[PDB]
Amino acid sequence: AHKKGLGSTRNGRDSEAKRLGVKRFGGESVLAGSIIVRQRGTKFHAGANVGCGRDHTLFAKADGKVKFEVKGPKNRKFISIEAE
Amino acid sequence: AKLHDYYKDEVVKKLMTEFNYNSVMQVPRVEKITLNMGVGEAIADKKLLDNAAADLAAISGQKPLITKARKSVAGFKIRQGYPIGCKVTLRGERMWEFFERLITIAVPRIRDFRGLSAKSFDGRGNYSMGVREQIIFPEIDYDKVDRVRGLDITITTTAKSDEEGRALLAAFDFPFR
Amino acid sequence: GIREKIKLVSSAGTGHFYTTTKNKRTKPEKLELKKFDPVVRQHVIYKEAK
Amino acid sequence: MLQPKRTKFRKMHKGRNRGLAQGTDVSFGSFGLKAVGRGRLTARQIEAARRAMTRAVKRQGKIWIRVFPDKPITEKPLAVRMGKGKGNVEYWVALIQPGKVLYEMDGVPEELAREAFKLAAAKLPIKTTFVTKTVM
Amino acid sequence: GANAEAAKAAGAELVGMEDLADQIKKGEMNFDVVIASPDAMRVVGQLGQVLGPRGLMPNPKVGTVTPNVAEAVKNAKAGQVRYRNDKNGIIHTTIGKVDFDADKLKENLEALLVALKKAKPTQAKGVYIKKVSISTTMGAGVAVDQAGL
Amino acid sequence: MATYYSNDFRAGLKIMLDGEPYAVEASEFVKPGKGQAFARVKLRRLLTGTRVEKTFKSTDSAEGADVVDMNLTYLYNDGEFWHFMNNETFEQLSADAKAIGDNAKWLLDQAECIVTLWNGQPISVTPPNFVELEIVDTDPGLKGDTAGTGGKPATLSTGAVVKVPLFVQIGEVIKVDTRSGEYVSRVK
RNA sequence: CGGUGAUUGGCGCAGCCUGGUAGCGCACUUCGUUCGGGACGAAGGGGUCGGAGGUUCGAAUCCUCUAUCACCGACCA
RNA sequence: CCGCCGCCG
RNA sequence: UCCUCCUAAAGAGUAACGGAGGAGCACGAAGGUUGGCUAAUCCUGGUCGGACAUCAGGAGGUUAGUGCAAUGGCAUAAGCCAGCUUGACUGCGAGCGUGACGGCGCGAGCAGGUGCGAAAGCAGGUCAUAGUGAUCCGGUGGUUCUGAAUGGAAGGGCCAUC
RNA sequence: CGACUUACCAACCCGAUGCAAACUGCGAAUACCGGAGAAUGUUAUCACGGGAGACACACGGCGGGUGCUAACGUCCGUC
Repeated sequence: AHKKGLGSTRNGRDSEAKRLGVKRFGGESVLAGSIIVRQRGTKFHAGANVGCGRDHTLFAKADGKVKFEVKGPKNRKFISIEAE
Repeated sequence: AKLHDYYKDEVVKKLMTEFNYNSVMQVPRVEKITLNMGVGEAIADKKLLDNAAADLAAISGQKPLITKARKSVAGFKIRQGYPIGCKVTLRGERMWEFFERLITIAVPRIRDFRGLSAKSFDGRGNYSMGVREQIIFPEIDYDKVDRVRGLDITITTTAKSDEEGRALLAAFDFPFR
Repeated sequence: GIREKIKLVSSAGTGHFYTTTKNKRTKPEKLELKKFDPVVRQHVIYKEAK
Repeated sequence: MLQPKRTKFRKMHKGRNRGLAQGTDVSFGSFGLKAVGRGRLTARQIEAARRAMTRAVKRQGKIWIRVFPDKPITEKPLAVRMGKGKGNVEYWVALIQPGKVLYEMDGVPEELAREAFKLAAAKLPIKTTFVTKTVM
Repeated sequence: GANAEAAKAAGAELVGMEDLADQIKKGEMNFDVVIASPDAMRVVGQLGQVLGPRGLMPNPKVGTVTPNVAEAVKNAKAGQVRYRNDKNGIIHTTIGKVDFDADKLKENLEALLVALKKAKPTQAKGVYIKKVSISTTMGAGVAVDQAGL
Repeated sequence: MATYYSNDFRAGLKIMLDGEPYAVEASEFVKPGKGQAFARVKLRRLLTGTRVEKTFKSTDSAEGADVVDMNLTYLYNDGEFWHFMNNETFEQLSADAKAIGDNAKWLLDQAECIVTLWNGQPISVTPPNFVELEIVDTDPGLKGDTAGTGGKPATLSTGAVVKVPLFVQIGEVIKVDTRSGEYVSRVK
């Protein structure tokens, strides 16, 4: 049986997936220091009692419930904590 | 300061009746006079610009600000942030003094003089002329210069049209070719 | 590859040292930064070495 | 063959042909050719149905083409095993949903247009039908 | 540019451009050291070619002859910097200071010329680093020193 | 530290083996049925440097260092050793008589010559295509009989010798070529 | 079928590696030399890199797509 | 030293 | 091997010799902080001056820029400039995120010690994700921590690090 | 130094018409995470400790890559 030659493929490279996204959802009681949202850019901005790490990682700065807002003139999403 | 007091009560009364203004803040006054020197050929030496920047120290009464390049093109072999020109912006007290020295003892010294074109308006009322020598200004000693390249003078006013600003310069007699 | 490493020797009596990278073929002079010392607990100016 | 110029990428996925069409009504011309069967039309099939239709409307008039392929189809060469990458671009198809008007025409009688789309429907793999430009 | 008027505050007399290349063509020995900066390196490298270096006037990134720090070059280099030149043999003669200076400091200046010459261990040295080190005054004294102490 | 198997270096990629470091000029690739592939790599010597011919198989690799070739500027002569000069970083360099052999006559001053830089400092010096030179030891050439082409020998100021035509006798600067070493024209 | 390195002035070849410049040898044009021609001397012209698209301040160079033409050849049954 | 030939009646 | 997007089916994860691109760095300013600023490209007018130098005005709207691919992101600007500087600092770190694990990533705040700002405050690198490899062995510096009878040192240990 | 004539191609806009995994000014159904309550289920939950097996899967429905919208083909998700 005859067998012709076969080409090559330049593609075939992908990364380890970084597990980005929302970790704690809304109305969920968290401890202080818990990561809420891992994200590349600030899809979600930091609201009240929520900080912003160097990785744009929104982390909780107090205990209480995760709250999502649509605040601001630029209609952007903030994340706050009502202190419980 | 001579033709600044001439503007206050002779030129305003000339202009309040020709275009039916209803307030004294409606008349256009000249805001600034900007002197660019687009040297251009400073790609060879830096001291050609320093000779050219010293040429504005005699025409104006202050030091020019050199301008870095905005973009970088291929037709002129320039780069980003290069001193391709130097500018003089003069306003306040000496802008009446430079306009005193221009139209009286610098404009009639232009070689092959016929007059100034009234087509040099952008529709806003900001006149811009172009001079072609350094030897029309009395401060240049005719020996320190080594280039025919001159400069341009932009007279920026606070008008809205060309006819609104043509009668503004008409009181200073502005030779009007 | 190009950017080699240096050793910031403390000019005080201690033997503590920071290390960092400096491109020698661009700015060939030494670094005289001023950081914290965990031994003397002073703010001693550090000097460049190998 | 109606072929695009400097596309975004050379090759794309296969893609399903679900959903209905969007170009339901005839807008420009007086009469149209509405498709009923769910298939696809290669870039030769639009140009072959235009040669057998521009003649029978004798050349004065105006003919529209309401579709454009802009979808590459790959094809492996002769006697090539599976795998080893994606094939080469050969032709361009248009995913024709049911309810899509293919051609339009203005400046012809109804008898001449009826014997024109009949001479172009046989050049197409999909089942088409004759319609009329409805008001509003 | 501005460094032609900012290096004058460091103590240099004749600061400029290719007008100083006419002084090179005349062979003026009023200058001994040449210091430039990497924008007028097209002057010495194209006009002072032969006369600059059996002239031996230096313009190196090997040495610190041409930095872009031309304001703060000659605040100490015009004062106290003595330049190390090569010879065909083993010898590297330098210059000591005025006789009536602090002689305790000069013996540490000779001791801190050891750390400068051992700062480059060219890494292809032979048996010794320093064999004979003698500091003479001008033409009379002979003082044999040691390489270790 | 780099690695280059026989499917990698193809043209203008230096290799290092024992040494001296060589250079690939041109090569072919044969992938024959039953057996291992090879490559008729026509190498080029760099130091002496005439030629070497090897037929590398699929194994093995070779160290690639150094590659660096760049424009220099000759300006200095003293005893034996020579020097050059950069225009992109302005760094000094030292040359030897080993790097100048059968080339030291043509380059005179401020020439745009190139060298090959490898581990301190050169390997060889390549003179430019055209240099201007002057004859000082040349007879006052008569016309003669002469019935044809010729053409008198001229001893050059650098110690070389070229064949010049009749109209240049004493102190006439001329430009020639350095590939073959013949007269082409006179600068005016 | 695959893979790899080329195409640069009429022609043959550089330069690419490591980006700011397009050459060299003939051929060709004019003059001198000869009674004239060839050859030899003097002066000079000639293309802007197969085509297209990227990268970049800037591309003959660095990448990609086809077009064209050579060399490696279609292995175990 | 070098210096080739000069269309066919 | 690592990074961006799609395939991946609206949390995450998800394969193929599936479609596409990049990385094996750079920087002592391009970091920290304070203060100030807002583009691209066309249009008009204007010495040399032209499709494109700089100047003046408007339309226009972030289609610009971000040391470097790609998505996400940013006007309070992370985009640009300047003054002053080294927080690119030591010992920790409640907590969780992600991995079979080795590991990786975020971290309020405390203690000591600085920087800038009048002050509130911010800074344990750079807008973020690529710029990197486990151990063994071996080398340099420090620290009586051990040190084969004792007193030392050698060699080991800890820490910084090649 | 002045250019007029001008069956021919054509940008930015206006109006209409389509297309797209690597387009998004809109946007479900399900799935997913978090709380409360009712009924039900042999704690089906999680944390440890002992001992394994297994890491060649296959077919069909749905959603796809690839292949010729070929295969009882191949590669994933979910049942």
